[PDB]
Amino acid sequence: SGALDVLQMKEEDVLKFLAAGTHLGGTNLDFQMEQYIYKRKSDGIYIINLKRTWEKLLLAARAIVAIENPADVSVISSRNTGQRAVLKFAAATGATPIAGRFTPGTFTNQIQAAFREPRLLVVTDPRADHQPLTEASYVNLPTIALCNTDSPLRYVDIAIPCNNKGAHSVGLMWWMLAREVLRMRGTISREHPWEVMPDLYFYRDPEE
Amino acid sequence: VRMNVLADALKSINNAEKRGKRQVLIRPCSKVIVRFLTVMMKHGYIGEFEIIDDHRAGKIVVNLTGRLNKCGVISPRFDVQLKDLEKWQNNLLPSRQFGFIVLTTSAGIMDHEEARRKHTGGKILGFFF
Amino acid sequence: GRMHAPGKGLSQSALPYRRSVPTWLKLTSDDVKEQIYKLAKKGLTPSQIGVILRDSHGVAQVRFVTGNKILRILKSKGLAPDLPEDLYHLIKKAVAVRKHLERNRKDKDAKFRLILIESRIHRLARYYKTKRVLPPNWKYESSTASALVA
Amino acid sequence: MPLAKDLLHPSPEEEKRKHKKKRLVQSPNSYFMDVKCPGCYKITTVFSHAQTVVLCVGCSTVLCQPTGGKARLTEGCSFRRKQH
Amino acid sequence: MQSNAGEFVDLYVPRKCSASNRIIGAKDHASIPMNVAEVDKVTGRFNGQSKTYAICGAIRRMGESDDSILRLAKSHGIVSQN
RNA sequence: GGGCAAGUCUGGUCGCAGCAGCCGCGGUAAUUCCAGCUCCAAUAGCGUAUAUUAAAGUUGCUGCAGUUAAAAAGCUCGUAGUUGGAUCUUGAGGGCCCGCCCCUCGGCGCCCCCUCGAUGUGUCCCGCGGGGCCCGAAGCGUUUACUUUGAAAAAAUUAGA
RNA sequence: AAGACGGACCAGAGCGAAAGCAUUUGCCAAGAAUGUUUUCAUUAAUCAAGAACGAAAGUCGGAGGUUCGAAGACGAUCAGAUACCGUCGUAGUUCCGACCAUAAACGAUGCCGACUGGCGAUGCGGCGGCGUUAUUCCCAUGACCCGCCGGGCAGCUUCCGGGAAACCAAAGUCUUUGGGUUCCGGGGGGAGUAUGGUUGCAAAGCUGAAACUUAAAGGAAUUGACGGAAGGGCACCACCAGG
RNA sequence: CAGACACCAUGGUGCACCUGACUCCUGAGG
Repeated sequence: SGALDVLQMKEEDVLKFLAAGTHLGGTNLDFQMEQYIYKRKSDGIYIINLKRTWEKLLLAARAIVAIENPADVSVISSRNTGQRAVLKFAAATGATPIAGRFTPGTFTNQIQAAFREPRLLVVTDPRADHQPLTEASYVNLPTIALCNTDSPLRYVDIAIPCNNKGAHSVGLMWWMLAREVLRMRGTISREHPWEVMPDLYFYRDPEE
Repeated sequence: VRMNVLADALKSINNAEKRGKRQVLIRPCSKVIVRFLTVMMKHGYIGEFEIIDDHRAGKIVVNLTGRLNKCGVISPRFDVQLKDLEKWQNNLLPSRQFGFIVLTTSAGIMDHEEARRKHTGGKILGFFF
Repeated sequence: GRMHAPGKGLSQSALPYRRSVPTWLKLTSDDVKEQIYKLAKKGLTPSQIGVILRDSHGVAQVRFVTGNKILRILKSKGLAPDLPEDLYHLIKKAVAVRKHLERNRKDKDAKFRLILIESRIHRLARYYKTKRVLPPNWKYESSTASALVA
Repeated sequence: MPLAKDLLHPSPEEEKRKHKKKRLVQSPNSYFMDVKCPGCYKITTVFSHAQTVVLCVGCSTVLCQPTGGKARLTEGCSFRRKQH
Repeated sequence: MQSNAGEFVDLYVPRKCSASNRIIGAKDHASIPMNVAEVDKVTGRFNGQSKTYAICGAIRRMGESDDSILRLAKSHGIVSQN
């Protein structure tokens, strides 16, 4: 677990969640995400349970920890909103970064113009990062992924409930992940939160 | 409607097990079903079960394990005089080192190893391994 | 499975586990037996008696007050309908279809339907004959079906 | 289902929404109730799915009206099962 | 796979699972475990000593795996906010 | 030549003669023919024809197929025929095993006779031997199929000492 | 006036055993689904014989023939047309009582039960809401929205599982082979022919061989070639404008 | 979518073909 009071959440997180529009979900009924759901908003739309979002995020974070090299976890986003997000994560945690197009075959193909060696994949939506998700299960790689109520759950080990499409939702979850892994093993230390704001993540946000 | 009850139960468990599902609702529930489940349970092939009581005919919820590979039914039942048991055992089991043929004998519903010791034959219910 | 109807659905109530219903006022044996006797005087079937007893009185079935059911009471008394209620109502439908068939000789549907109902009577009747609820020396007929319903 | 659940004491909202004979412990949810209703001056016991009307001496006619589902009732009423 | 009283036949002893109680065979794809780090608690900061769960081809292709891992992890402990 | 074990043979022929169960060769540079030579297989035996058996899950009891390859009756009712829901009770000994529970016999006993000890046509320990009646036991209550143990169950054959 | 016919509304929508079935209204009996602490208390599943129904044409006797129209006769078009195409028009279409008993009567998939997976519709019933609209003083109505539950026709997406594949939540739970029952097939042709029987007024319907012939008949997918099949381009060895 | 939409038949043949072992060997020296 860790030192323990702020790993049972705190108001600071609950404010960030609400702001980033995490809480709203899809309108498709569930059979694999159903457990996670707190309550259903009137006339469709599911309110995800922040308590569940926490525990899964921490279990994910913990799995990246106990590797003494953070490079062999590949952070993956093909979404525009999360290109900046993963780039900041890679600076911070020390992940090997994949922003924009994946380009098929880097965990496959003996003869190729690039090859990456991971041990764990972190995905932002496995219906946009579907190519890594399929490719990973041909070569025996576990995949964590940020899943909503209409994402595929096949070949995903650990799902993290969250909207995880667009806006600040993808950004915030990368920020909180980086903060979490640095707590256990980093230089934030002692299981207390980051001094970096989530705004360094998020999207580019069109510059005036 | 149902002209055998063993055949439905056995299938139900196997189909659950394929999924990884750890529950079934079998019915109509009979004395023979209970007896078959207990012998099966003892050897570790399935987990524990719980009989729910109704005035319809009863319903059993079996919590199963994947220590089983196949529970087949020999429907329609045949006589076994302990010199067709050998023929069955080579035919329909993968080795003689493991698996049980489960029969009903006048000395009780028993596995065929116990049958061999008693030298009491009867009617063959099914098998598992 | 149904070979007696082209249905697929259900046609029975769910029934409760318990031998006592409703357990807050189950009345007494006395009350409902009097009521049964008086209703059965008027020539009412067990079905009709069960319905009216259920809703108006605080009994549901009378199987939960005493181990007897409405038919059993009737049968032991010797005041009872002279054939089972279901068999009556089956015979009654086959009469009604037969009257409609007399009216219309181009109604192919009615001919088909009559056959089905008649077959249904025969299988039910066969069951009653074997278990001595009907005499084996009676048999269903156009002739006698009329006489029963009248 | 996520296809590995085992339920030995199932919640009474996923067993109470189902059809009457499809329940995992089968007893119907039907009950009796006492009806007070003001033009009747006696407390008439009525069946929730009465079918045919319940009527009483105290009322002219005002007690039930037939409906194929739950029996219709008129003005002030109460219900307590009691104990099914 | 033993023979006799406990003589070793066999080329190797395969991994098992506890999310469906089915062996991981023989060179199969989509078969990997999942080392979650322990944290020592109270003072924070990761201390060893991996908790490992074994995930088979079967569960993953039937899209079970997400829920399964939580059941396995919770039942033997330990994660904050349980 | 392939199936098929052993000729990318030599001469001769050239869709001719023949070969060829089947597939196919031969119409001019024939590894299938016709001879020679060499080699192969089985070996006092081998080839051939034919019936039948195996292979053949191509008759499918064990153990078939029927959307489209050969194959669900136009449809329903329905008798024979086949098949059929749930539900009844039997503690010690030794480190399981045994009898039990929610009158023809044996014999707990009662009465009889030669009587066995109080006694020597005969008792009050008892039916012990013959009896009757009648309990733990047992026909017990209403039948079985099944299965189990026996007998009855040709020699040769056959497995096999 | 006659005879015929009920568009658009009309849909992978309903009902009916199937064949089949759309103008209005009323009558007659019938069927399902649903709700149901009602009744009986095992009455059931499925099937030789036996029986009910059965589009179209044809056939028996009438009505009737508007419309359209197997045959016939005409005009074209074609090397050939007797066809398609135009015209004239017969039986027939329509209607009634009888025959007849077959259709690719196609979802090419026996019937009954159990079990195994996601999501959203829609006809219909019932139930629920500090939901909308609507009417009477508001209601109880009713149409609608959301949720829940049944039984319908289907769909969608899936290493759910099968299959030779096409496909297919059944064509799944089949070598790890076995729930119940029924029907039909055993290479292709000869052939639904021969022959005897049977039913029919007739036309026809049912049962149903052999000699001989022959190592392929067939299914599916793949790749080519080709199309007087559909979307395309490019060139004075093609056309255009012209020499 | 919302301008015009015609006759036309016939025709034959063979050989597509199947195994692994790097030297120009340097050649005055070697």
